[PDB]
Amino acid sequence: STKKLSECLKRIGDELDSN
Amino acid sequence: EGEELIYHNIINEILVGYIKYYINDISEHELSPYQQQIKKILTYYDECLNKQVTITFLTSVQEIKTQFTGVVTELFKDLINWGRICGFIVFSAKMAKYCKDANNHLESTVITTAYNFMKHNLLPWMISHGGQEEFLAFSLHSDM
Repeated sequence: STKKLSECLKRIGDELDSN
Repeated sequence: EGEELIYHNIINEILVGYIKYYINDISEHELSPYQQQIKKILTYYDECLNKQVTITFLTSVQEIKTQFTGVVTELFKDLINWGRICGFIVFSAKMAKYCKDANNHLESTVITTAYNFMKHNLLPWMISHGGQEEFLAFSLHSDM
């Protein structure tokens, strides 16, 4: 798919953007 | 020459350089000092991603544009932050690596597609939020 990759790219990016 | 030169320099340092090293078109010490520093967080993002899932795909310029655009536009429809810029860079590097691998001569299309997108859709956000210097501060994070 492609919509699921984004949410993967998203939440990884979200985890790194923490603190 | 002017603002275009600034924008060109930023994208070259932050995006193009890492893709050309992910691709073996360019060695590790062909990178500006700013580039191997941010390579760390891009490299770490790549490994974090390879834990999650693996990517497999693309035969034409037309297919690269729609597949790449579809993912990245969905990556930033919600919001933009430096962490998902990493994913953007990384995702751009993984599709280019696929191209140089298959020797389709389409990696050039990937770079130009990512460049165009980062310039139109991301650069205004990144400039206003610290730009090149911030991504450098973003690279440090926790050295575990």
